[PDB]
Amino acid sequence: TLLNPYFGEFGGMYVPQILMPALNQLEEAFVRAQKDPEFQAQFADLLKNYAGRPTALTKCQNITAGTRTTLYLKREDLLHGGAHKTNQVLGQALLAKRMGKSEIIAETGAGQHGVASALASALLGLKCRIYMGAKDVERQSPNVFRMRLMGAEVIPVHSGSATLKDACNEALRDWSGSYETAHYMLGTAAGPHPYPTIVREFQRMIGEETKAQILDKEGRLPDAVIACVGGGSNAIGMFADFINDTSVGLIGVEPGGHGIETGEHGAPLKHGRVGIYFGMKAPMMQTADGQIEESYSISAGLDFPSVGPQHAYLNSIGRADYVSITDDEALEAFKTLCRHEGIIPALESSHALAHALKMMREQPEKEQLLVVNLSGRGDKDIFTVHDILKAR
Amino acid sequence: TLLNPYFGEFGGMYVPQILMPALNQLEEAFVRAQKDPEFQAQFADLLKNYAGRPTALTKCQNITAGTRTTLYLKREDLLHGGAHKTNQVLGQALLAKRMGKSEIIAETGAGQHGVASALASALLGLKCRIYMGAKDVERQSPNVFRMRLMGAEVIPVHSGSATLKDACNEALRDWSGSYETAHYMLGTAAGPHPYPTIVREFQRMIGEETKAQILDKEGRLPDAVIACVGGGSNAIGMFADFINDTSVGLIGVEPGGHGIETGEHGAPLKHGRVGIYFGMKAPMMQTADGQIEESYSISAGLDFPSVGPQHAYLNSIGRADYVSITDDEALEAFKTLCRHEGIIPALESSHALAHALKMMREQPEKEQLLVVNLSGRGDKDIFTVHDILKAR
Amino acid sequence: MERYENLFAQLNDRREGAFVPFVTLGDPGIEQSLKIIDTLIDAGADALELGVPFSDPLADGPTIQNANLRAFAAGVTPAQCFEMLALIREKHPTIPIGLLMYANLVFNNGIDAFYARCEQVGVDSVLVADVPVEESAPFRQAALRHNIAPIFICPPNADDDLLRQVASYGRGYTYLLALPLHHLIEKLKEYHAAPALQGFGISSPEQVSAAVRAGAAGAISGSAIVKIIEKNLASPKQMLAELRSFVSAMKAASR
Amino acid sequence: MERYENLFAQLNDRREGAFVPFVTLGDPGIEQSLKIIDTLIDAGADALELGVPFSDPLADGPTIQNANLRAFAAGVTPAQCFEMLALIREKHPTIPIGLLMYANLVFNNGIDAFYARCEQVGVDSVLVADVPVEESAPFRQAALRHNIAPIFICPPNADDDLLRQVASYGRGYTYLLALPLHHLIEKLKEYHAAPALQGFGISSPEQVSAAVRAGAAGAISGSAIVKIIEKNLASPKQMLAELRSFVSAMKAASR
Ligand SMILES: *Cc1c(COP(=O)(O)O)cnc(C)c1O
Ligand SMILES: *Cc1c(COP(=O)(O)O)cnc(C)c1O
Ligand code: NA
Ligand code: NA
Repeated sequence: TLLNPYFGEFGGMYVPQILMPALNQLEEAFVRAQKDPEFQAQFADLLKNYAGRPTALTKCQNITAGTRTTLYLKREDLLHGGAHKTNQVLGQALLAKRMGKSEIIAETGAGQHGVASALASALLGLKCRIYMGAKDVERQSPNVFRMRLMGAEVIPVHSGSATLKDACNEALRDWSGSYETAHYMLGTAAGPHPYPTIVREFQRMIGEETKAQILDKEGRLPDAVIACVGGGSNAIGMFADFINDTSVGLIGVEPGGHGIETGEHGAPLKHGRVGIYFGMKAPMMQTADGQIEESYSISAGLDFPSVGPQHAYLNSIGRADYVSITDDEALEAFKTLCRHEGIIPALESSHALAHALKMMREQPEKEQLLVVNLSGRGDKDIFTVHDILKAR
Repeated sequence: TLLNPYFGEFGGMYVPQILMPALNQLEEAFVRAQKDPEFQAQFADLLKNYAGRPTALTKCQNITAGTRTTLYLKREDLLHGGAHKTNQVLGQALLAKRMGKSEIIAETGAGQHGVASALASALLGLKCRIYMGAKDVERQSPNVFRMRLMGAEVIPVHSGSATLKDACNEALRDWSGSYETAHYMLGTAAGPHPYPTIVREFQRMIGEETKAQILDKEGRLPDAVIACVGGGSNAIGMFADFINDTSVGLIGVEPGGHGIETGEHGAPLKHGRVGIYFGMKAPMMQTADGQIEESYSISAGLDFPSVGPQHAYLNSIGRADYVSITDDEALEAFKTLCRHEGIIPALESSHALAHALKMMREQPEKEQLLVVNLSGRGDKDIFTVHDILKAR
Repeated sequence: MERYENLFAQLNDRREGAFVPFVTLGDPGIEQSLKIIDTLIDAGADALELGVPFSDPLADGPTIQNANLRAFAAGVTPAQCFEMLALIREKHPTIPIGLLMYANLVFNNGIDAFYARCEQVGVDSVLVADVPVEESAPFRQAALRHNIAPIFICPPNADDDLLRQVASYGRGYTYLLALPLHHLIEKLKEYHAAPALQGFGISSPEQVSAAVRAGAAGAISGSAIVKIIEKNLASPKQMLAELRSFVSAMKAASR
Repeated sequence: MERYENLFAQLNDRREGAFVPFVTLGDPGIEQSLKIIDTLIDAGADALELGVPFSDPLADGPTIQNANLRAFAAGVTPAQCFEMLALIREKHPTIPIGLLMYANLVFNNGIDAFYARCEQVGVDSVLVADVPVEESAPFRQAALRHNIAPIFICPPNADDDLLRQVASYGRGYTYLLALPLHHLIEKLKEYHAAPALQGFGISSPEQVSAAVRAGAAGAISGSAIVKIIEKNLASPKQMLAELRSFVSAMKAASR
């Protein structure tokens, strides 16, 4: 390989032999692209002229009242699509094209990745097929309509426990046979090399912009940058550019679900065991005898039963710290943002916010400059929050 | 008055004597504000740091294939809130504050104005009460949740045919008594002076940005700028800055509903008679013996049974042209944008797009540079479009 | 116009105040409405303030708002209102009749044409609820040309510039809705304003007497009457009875 | 490892190809599975390729995917698999037994420990479906230390660098899944690669014979067997009957 498939001990290419050629092809293309200024220019054009970059960095006004905390939000919720996923899906789409591909393959759970791949495909004129867990289909009707509306073919998968987990299998099976004409657009900074690396490089503008914005507004770097961790793209997007600024703390927040002690959570990085799944060796939710288990979170977007290998690594060496936030904590953070700043955040992003609120409330006289990555908007969540609250 | 309440013959202040003091106060404050560079700076800060301005101007890629039309979209759909309404609601909110007010009054139909006033209030720390037609309430549950979530008090009005029409009455009645502490945040560039003027000045950045963006990208002004007309704020927002560039055509699009000939439409400017309602003299939907009638459109956002007086004026003198687009035409424009550019537009904005598609299709070899104001995103509409299509 | 001048003169010799009830034309029915008006007059009403059902009374309360709905439901139209009006006049030649309108109903078929028909049916005054003095020119002039008294509301938040304008422009009477009210009546009299009638919340004899004593020339009973109709919407025979009494009471308290 | 070398030798003297059925351990039940394996062997199977139910077989098709679900539902666990394995060996001392695993099940309790237990129960080879040659170091070495033959898949899109690697690193046999297949067998033989067994879609005697003739040392019947089980999941007595026959057929066609 041209690049290192490993971050410390995590990463690698744990896939059937049949897929190595495809991965090797992809890495070659990405490397050439990276160096192609024309590529970089095209990418930058779309992000800006189509997606809406750079996103704003909002200084919270009411939420930190009575404390010495200054809270800023990276407005990824303002991105076309309403989530950070759009940035890399455009990069990947542009990449498939450079490789002379005309078909895209994707899988989805909550639906945001399906929607984002569908939109990238529609715009760049690619045929798009999306594998979906029939369980997720049933509960993500709205996302299915969006996808179809955009001319993406939605293939419902039932095999096993019709979910992302299984979605991924068919997606991978498909690609084995079609990699010649099709490109697999993986949803996060996970899976086999070079996806963890690619997805990162295509999400790193978040962090690069935050750095410039903060220096302009505060004239100093933040004390910490906080982001939620489903699979890890938004997080590494944010973190990437600050890794060498050792004075800046990196905090990734995993879904605590009902609470760790209950077992019903989605925090493999801190509460799981390293294993081999999805073509990578990383921490995951698995049974004692090695069967991969499901994550749990009020937010469907944080349902990845494992985590990107770069994160597992950053943790290992102590460069970044990982914490968990429960359903209940996320929900209060949700409501608090609405009420005080009139911003409806994704229940995903609420996990990062909830943690920052914790920092502030516990040590109210501690002076600290924080930045929370508001990865998405919560429009998609009002029904959930609704039926939770009414129920209560 | 400090300013002219009239545009040709349309406009004026047709309100009970009791409200003149409030209107006079408001106009004085707006005039001082306009001249206050500190005011301008504060406003500009919020628009940019909180709302996300300037919005992008996207060049369509696939939709104009096989024609000599170049189609650009003013991405107001990318504004925090997902509609253009946010710009003026912030201006008005900032204004109430300058006048030492601490309460806001608003009314809503579809709910977008309620939501926008609620968000502006939450952020600037104002008490907010929103009058809503119980008919609209019942069908705008989601918007009601958003509003409540944001700490706005939602007062359901039943009086008459529980709708905007009646909402406005209670809103106005409330203000008569409370104008001392409260400010009425009217939803469009209509009603009594100085609202038509205020709302315009607070929406004019759309047009000013479009002008700069287009000169940068094409090095020439557009042939025409197209926007939908519910009440007229997005339209005048777009038009305002191009009024003196006589070479630029101004096209406002009114909802044709089921079709003019059916009577079931919402196009008063072209198919109604001037009258006196909502404190202004303008074209409106009225019966033969003068009773004000309801508008009709698939899009609830275009339901204002009258129109801003500046529009009626621009028409009169032939500076701007007004056309209508039917439900069916809007729906196809909806679907077409999804499919080819992977953008989900508001059913409102679809009326402007549908018209531009018409121009292009009818005269495919006619070279023209068009700009459509994409006033909002269609997330709020997928259920409507859904149940329409499935039904079909 | 003449009728008001006549009324206020007679009232003076008898040193009493005017009692003016408000009602919605055609509420709850046309014949029921006509029957109601005949009672109000017989019961002692000095004048009448009549409303024409309008779709959007952004200047009225739920009480009046509901009156309109009833009329509409009854099938009342402006046109039908004018028929009723010719009829009321036919039987009651001296009673001053004022109309409470909304600017659209007046503007509809041309302003002048509106006042023309008023004069024709024998209407004395017209109050356009949504036309401030600032926008009254056309309405005023048209009213005066057809010998119709243009009534204007004098609000609580009324300043001096407004006071002078209302005094100059109005006729028949002044519709009285901070400022020591005693000073209001004072300032008006000083400006030679048309006799002021107290309109805000006059629902008890106590209030009629007060108004008079305060210097008002009488009082308009804004919605108290509409209430009775509503309360007894159920039973008509009692709707009238309740009406007779209430009016007789309010009237007695004006002397 | 030894068993394969023995098998392929004997096969040669009798100038015939090896017939290797694939089955899922514990599908559809433990005793049913054991009963099935005894039939396959009795019916003529030269070797066995056994699968351990895994939660995420991103390398298997619906046929095998469904097999796992059945096992899981049956209550099968890796631990139970190893018990079955000791049992199979106990009754059939000479038959080569290969395992089809997923990297996690191997990595779970330490790699070495995994192969240790294989050797202990008398397993001859192991195929880790999701470990390409590029990442096989640890698995390979551990296999060799416990005298376990590490099986590697040779794909259709296999280049020359891969061919050389698969030849060097593998033992027991080569799992054969553009390139004139005849040249594949050729190149392998040339590189001194372990005997190649044809694995892609071998479901009819016609195919067995072809493979042999093409130069393959035999053929693996990937899912044809799993199908029969499924088809007769309903009736067991016929599940076996159908099994016996199918195998007898495939075997006859190897000679
Ligand atoms: C999908 C999603 C996430 C989770 O994904 P990552 O790969 O962990 O970054 C978080 N937030 C939003 C708004 C999302 O859509
Ligand atoms: C409210 C709305 C409109 C209609 O309002 P105008 O006052 O006519 O500009 C149009 N588009 C969107 C997206 C809206 O929310
Ligand atoms: Na995770
Ligand atoms: Na309209």
